Amino acid sequence: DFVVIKAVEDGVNVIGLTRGTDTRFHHSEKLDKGEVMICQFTEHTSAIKVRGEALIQTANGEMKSESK
Amino acid sequence: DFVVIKAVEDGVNVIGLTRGTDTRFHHSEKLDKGEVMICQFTEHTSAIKVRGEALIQTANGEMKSESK
Amino acid sequence: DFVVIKAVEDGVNVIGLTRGTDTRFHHSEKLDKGEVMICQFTEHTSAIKVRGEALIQTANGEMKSESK
Amino acid sequence: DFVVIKAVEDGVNVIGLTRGTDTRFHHSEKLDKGEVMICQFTEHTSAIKVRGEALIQTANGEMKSESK
Amino acid sequence: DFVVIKAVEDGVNVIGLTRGTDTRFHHSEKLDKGEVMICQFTEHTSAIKVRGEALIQTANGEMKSESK
Amino acid sequence: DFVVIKAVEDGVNVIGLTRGTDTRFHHSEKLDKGEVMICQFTEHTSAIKVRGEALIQTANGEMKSESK
Amino acid sequence: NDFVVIKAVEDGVNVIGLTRGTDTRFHHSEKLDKGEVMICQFTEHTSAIKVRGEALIQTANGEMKSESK
Amino acid sequence: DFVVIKAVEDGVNVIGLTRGTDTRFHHSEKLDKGEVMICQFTEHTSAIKVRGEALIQTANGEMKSESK
Amino acid sequence: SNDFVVIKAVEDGVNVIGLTRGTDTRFHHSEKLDKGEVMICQFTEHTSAIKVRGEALIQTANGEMKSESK
Amino acid sequence: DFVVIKAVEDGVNVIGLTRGTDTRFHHSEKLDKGEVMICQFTEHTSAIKVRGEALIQTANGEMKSESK
Amino acid sequence: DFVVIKAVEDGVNVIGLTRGTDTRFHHSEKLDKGEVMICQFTEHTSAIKVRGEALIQTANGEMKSESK
Ligand SMILES: N[C@@H](Cc1c[nH]c2ccccc12)C(=O)O
Ligand SMILES: N[C@@H](Cc1c[nH]c2ccccc12)C(=O)O
Ligand SMILES: N[C@@H](Cc1c[nH]c2ccccc12)C(=O)O
Ligand SMILES: N[C@@H](Cc1c[nH]c2ccccc12)C(=O)O
Ligand SMILES: N[C@@H](Cc1c[nH]c2ccccc12)C(=O)O
Ligand SMILES: N[C@@H](Cc1c[nH]c2ccccc12)C(=O)O
Ligand SMILES: N[C@@H](Cc1c[nH]c2ccccc12)C(=O)O
Ligand SMILES: N[C@@H](Cc1c[nH]c2ccccc12)C(=O)O
Ligand SMILES: N[C@@H](Cc1c[nH]c2ccccc12)C(=O)O
Ligand SMILES: N[C@@H](Cc1c[nH]c2ccccc12)C(=O)O
Ligand SMILES: N[C@@H](Cc1c[nH]c2ccccc12)C(=O)O
Repeated sequence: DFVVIKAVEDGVNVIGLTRGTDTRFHHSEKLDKGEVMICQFTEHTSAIKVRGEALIQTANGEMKSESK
Repeated sequence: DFVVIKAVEDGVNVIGLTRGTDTRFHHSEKLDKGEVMICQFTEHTSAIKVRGEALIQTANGEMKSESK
Repeated sequence: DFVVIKAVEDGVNVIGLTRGTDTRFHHSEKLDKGEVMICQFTEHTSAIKVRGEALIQTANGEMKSESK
Repeated sequence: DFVVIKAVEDGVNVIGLTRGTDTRFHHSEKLDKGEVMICQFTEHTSAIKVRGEALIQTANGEMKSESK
Repeated sequence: DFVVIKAVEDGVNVIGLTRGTDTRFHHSEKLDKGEVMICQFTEHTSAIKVRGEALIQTANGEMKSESK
Repeated sequence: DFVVIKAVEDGVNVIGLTRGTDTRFHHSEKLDKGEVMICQFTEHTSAIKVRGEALIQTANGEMKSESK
Repeated sequence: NDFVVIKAVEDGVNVIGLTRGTDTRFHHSEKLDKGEVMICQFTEHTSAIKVRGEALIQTANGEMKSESK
Repeated sequence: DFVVIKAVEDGVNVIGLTRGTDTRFHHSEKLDKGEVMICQFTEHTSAIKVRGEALIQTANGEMKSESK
Repeated sequence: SNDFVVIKAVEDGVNVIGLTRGTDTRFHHSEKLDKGEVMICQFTEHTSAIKVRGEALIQTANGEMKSESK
Repeated sequence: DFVVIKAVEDGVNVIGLTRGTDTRFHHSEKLDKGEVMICQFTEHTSAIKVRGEALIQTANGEMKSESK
Repeated sequence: DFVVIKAVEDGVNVIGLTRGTDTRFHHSEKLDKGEVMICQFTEHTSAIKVRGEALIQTANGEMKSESK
């Protein structure tokens, strides 16, 4: 399973959270206005956090996030 | 199987429950207004609880969380 | 294979019965009004009982549970 | 797979029958009005029986069991 | 795969036939009016026979067994 | 995969043919009017023949046979 | 392993099975009389099926008919 | 996967092609008007060719072949 | 579930070419199809790419396609 | 999965990129007006580049490339 | 799983982020206007980033990227 993320505005952050007993930030990808990121769930990433104004697509539909 | 969760307002709390014989929360991710989280059921998480005002998506359809 | 449970009122319990020759209650997750709980069937949970008023989602459609 | 059972009246019984060369009632889960039970077919259970007024959801469709 | 059976009238027989070289009924399960039986194909049951007035659901459609 | 067979009148025979090098009948299941049979293909049965007036359902739809 | 449904609309329908392997040849012909229905699988021994006679045929790939001769 | 081939006329040829480094026909099944042939791809058959006026069916839909 | 291709030759002179799987890529066989003949073939341990020349009707799980000659 | 590429003009090139740590072209297949190439992702090809004017069909829909 | 990317502007940038504990780009493939790149997630690429104006296709539908 993967998630699609389009940055509608500057400052969007695609954060990865560690898989396992411990849960913490292990990476944050900065997406500029109009950039798109397609990312999977991996051995290392069992959860993903999105901040900023962005369009999101998953196998389970579409979603929106806003800044501030 | 993954769950998508949108924080409609501040105070949304995404909680993970341990897999196996015992059942406790091992993690709580708090989302601010607009932040989106996408998490899987995993080796360590077999049940998930959503607290606060949130939009929720699973393979089984959409659902809304209510705070208080 | 998961079940989604939104509690329509306070005092809602999501009970888990054990897998194996024996069938007994091993845990009860209390849900306050508006709280949503997504949970799986597991090596330890092979059946689930929902007591109280709530909205239920499975791959096999939707169901509602009434309080006493 | 799994079967969803919603007791529409008090005294709805959900019996588990043993898998294997022997066929026996190995457990009886009593359901009262409103309560909902989602249960699987397992190593130990290959056939399920339902007595009482209840709503039933499987993959093959919906079904109803009468009381008396 | 599983078969959903609901007895329309009393004394319905759900007959399991043996998997393997030979073919005899290893079991007969009586369902009373309004009761519902859900049973799988198993290591021991490769054929099932319904005798009496009952409603039948499988993945391949719906069918009715008749009294006399 | 399995076959569903309803006897439209007395004298319906569900015949199983041996899987493997040989091809002979190893069992005939006599179905009376109104009865329903649900059989799989198996390590012992790789071909099934129906004789008499019956309604049949498979994952490929429905089909009827006529007697005499 | 997909199967084939066959109903004989008339008398003298043959359901032939051809051997699986490097050699291809008939190993069995099942006679179906009018109205009879046969449902057969593809097996270790049978990789090809031949239908002779007027019959109705059902596979995962749709419906088909056959005529005598 | 399997092919379904119906001869619309006499002179229909169902040709089997060899799996492996080499590619040549190892069998030619001759079909007369009205006859139907269903055949799989196999350890020995990784391609099939149809000659003659025939009606063909595959998972990718239908197709007619013309003789000459 | 090992995918396959369906190819019907609209006119004569149709070639169904098979390219090799592995480090290298070359034609290891060309099947000539003539007007009206149909060919269904799989990708395999030896065939991972297929090139079609001439005028034909093509069918795959991803839809339909036509090819022209010249 | 696999890709269908239909050359709409002369000078169509279908390029395969290497799978593994290193990413580089390992082949380029020319296509002339009218020709159709059908190709798989493989052990050696994990990325595919299409240059020129062509029609493209994937499991994720159609797409048209242009030349110049 | 694979991603389809058509460039609507010269110098489009398709970036592959490394699979594993560390997340950095191991490759940047350029696409000029009209060119199409079809690529997979691999043992080495667990996340993809698109920079520049382009059409993007995935199993989860369509998405556009904008440059600047
Ligand atoms: N190196 C990361 C790449 C990754 C995938 N999904 C992500 C989500 C957020 C941040 C990084 C990622 C991994 O393989 O796990
Ligand atoms: N470390 C947790 C991360 C996690 C995934 N899904 C979750 C849901 C809620 C809380 C934490 C999580 C895990 O891999 O299991
Ligand atoms: N620790 C429990 C968590 C659980 C999953 N599903 C449930 C249903 C009810 C109660 C608890 C649960 C388990 O892994 O099985
Ligand atoms: N311990 C039983 C619980 C069970 C599952 N499904 C059931 C249906 C009816 C009664 C009991 C059950 C089991 O794992 O098999
Ligand atoms: N012990 C039997 C119980 C059973 C399952 N499905 C059935 C259908 C009919 C009769 C009995 C059964 C079995 O596991 O096979
Ligand atoms: N003993 C038989 C039972 C059976 C299954 N399907 C059938 C069809 C016809 C006759 C018998 C059967 C078997 O396991 O193979
Ligand atoms: N003994 C045969 C039964 C069979 C299956 N499919 C058939 C088609 C035609 C004739 C016989 C059959 C076999 O296993 O192969
Ligand atoms: N022995 C051949 C029979 C066969 C199957 N499919 C075919 C298609 C064409 C010709 C022959 C065949 C094989 O298994 O491969
Ligand atoms: N012997 C070839 C047969 C083949 C299958 N598909 C093809 C496409 C083109 C040419 C030959 C073929 C192979 O197994 O690979
Ligand atoms: N030898 C190459 C053939 C190939 C398959 N798909 C392709 C796409 C483009 C170029 C070449 C190819 C391979 O096995 O991988
Ligand atoms: N060698 C790379 C090729 C690749 C696949 N998908 C990509 C996406 C972007 C950049 C490169 C790639 C790999 O297999 O992973």
